[PDB]
Amino acid sequence: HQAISPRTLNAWVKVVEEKAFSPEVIPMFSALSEGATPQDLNTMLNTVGGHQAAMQMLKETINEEAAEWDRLHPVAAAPIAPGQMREPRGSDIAGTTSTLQEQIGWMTHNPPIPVGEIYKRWIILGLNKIVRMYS
Amino acid sequence: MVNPTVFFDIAVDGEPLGRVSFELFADKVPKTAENFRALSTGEKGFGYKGSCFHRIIPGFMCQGGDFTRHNGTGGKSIYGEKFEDENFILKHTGPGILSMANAGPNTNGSQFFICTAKTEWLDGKHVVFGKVKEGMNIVEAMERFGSRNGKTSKKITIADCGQLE
Repeated sequence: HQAISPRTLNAWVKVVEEKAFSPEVIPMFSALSEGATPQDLNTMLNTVGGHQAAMQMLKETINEEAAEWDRLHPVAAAPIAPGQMREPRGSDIAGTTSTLQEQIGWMTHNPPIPVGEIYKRWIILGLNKIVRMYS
Repeated sequence: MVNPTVFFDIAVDGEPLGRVSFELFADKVPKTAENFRALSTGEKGFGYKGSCFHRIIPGFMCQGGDFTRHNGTGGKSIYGEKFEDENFILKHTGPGILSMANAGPNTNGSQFFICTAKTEWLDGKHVVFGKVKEGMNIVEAMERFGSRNGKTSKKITIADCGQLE
């Protein structure tokens, strides 16, 4: 496991700073974020300075997708069996209440729960919201 | 006595296995104790008689109490609603401890588990409310029907249950 690189990141920072929120941002975000864990995705978003209102639209989509994920994935009875991972909640997938190894476990269980791919999907939905507002 | 005693007569695919009794610590967690008590006598018109131990994990625990859906997604408290974690004063100190299963903080319903090992990491997430008095060897027998994921190999049911004295 490798936590994102200053370069793929300085790239994203420059994509967002020039191309604004033109549709091009979305394919780029998908490339720059291949195999990312939720924590990597959040560090890429957190690096984006300013564009406060757009960032709040993104957050609103993330919060809404996380709540839907919860709605459609009831919390299994605890206590969790030893050598088992609890199932991820929405907040876990968005990386606010999960750890990186936990993220990694999920991505690596057999079968896997692809938390990175799921959160990335929520992120892209929010990016589409931004793009349709600003362009 | 302040602390009631409850029995479960356990059967395996209808055949009698034996009886397990519990002391309930009403003197420490009276609201959690009383739910389990009342569910064990059937006095509310519903409860544990005929329900099963749907999840049994060897060297961990035996879980039951879902008498509404029989698979871990159901159960209900006598309180008309899931109830809060009363306290976490009592700890999971070894085999025989009786504690509440839940689905997060302050979601106690009817589901419970009997520990078959020390499970200290559960302290502060499950409310401990009783201990096996007699029949620990029956709980030990029950675990032989379990599996790493908890699926049981035969139907382990509470064929009868009630309050002693």
